[PDB]
Amino acid sequence: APSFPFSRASGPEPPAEFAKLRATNPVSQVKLFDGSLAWLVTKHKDVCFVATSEKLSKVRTRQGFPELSASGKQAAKAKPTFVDMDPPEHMHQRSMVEPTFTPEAVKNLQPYIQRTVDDLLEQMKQKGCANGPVDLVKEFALPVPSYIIYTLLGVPFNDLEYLTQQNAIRTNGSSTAREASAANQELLDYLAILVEQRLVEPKDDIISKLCTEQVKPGNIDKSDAVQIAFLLLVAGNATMVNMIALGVATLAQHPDQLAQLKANPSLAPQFVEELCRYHTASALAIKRTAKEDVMIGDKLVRANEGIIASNQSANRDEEVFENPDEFNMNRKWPPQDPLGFGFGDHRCIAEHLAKAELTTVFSTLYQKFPDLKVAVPLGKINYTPLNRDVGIVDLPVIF
Ligand code: HEM
Repeated sequence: APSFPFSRASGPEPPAEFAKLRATNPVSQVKLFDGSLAWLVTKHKDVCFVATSEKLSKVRTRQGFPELSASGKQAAKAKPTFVDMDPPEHMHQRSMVEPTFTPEAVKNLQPYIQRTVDDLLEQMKQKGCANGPVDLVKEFALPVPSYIIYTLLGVPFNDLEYLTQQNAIRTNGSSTAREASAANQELLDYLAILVEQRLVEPKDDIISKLCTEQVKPGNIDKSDAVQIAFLLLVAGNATMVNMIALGVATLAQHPDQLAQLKANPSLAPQFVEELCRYHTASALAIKRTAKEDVMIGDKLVRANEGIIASNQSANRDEEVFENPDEFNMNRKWPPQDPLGFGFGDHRCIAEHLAKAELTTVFSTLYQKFPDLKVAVPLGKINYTPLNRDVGIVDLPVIF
């Protein structure tokens, strides 16, 4: 049994193991950091099965749950939020914050998403690059998702810049464990104050909705509200930042497609669809433990055994996506859903918001800066460590 997680084949590539497994051993056992074994599912059909099977559980207190790191095992001891719940607890809590994320709500949020992106681009423009390249991540990829989620949660405008930086410290590879935890606790402390404030004078934000609709009636307590808000903040922010950076690098990598997008920003939606399939920046989030024996392919997964379903591998499944390793914004899509945002009841609560943010970014970025260029050889791009989810740490650009 090979050690898992696997390392990316290269900066922008998925682990080399997946293609081989899909072809010769689609359901196999891997060895986790603690020596425990877990089942790795690599084919699209099987990943979808794992994502929806009622015989599987997301509860982390079940022995056999596939924790991939030492820190992961420790976090599993805290009270859980809906991300780690099974029905009926799952939807009971998730439905408390879903309203803001519905397709309809996101459609109505479009003008706000657009102005947020416009303002950040204008700021990046006036900041210019006369004295050299600027870091697209720091100046744009990071603040876009950050300002939007913080604003939705209820953070006032003047606190956005500082809070965006602190949340980034949580996941920056450079941060020491102390700095990372300090930033973590600080954000939690801050949200605690927001909850107290909104309980007294509710405003138009997620935190206020939680306070008025759930805390006051006694459905959840103040700390629960803080944790739910915290989950919404940290769940996908870093992923969003990476997706934006990865999108820019990919366009640089394939000049012809950037030409097409520039000539027709209306292609943004399809470019984003291909991007979320090709670059599956969240690939270790579909995990379960079998509540009872379950057969998957030619294997029997016994009760209490763990399962990791790779949506990254599923997104490269040649049986579903023709020429899977080819990035093609004009790809002819099959009826099967690409899995960048997961599948089933737990499917990313912010999928529509995330896609709206990316679509807005890629339908505007090159309109603002038609000559935007990565200021370093693409082969020199600073990607996230190979033993982590795909992403980009910094991206120098000129325009
Ligand atoms: C492009 C960026 C994003 C990607 C690629 C992404 C991907 C995912 C994936 C793979 C999952 C697992 C779904 C499953 O269990 O099947 C997920 C869950 C989740 N995501 Fe995202 N996400 C993104 C952005 C966001 C944002 C912006 C937020 C917060 C506003 C967010 C909040 C969540 C939450 C709370 C969950 C847990 C949902 C549940 O278990 O019910 N995501 N996301």
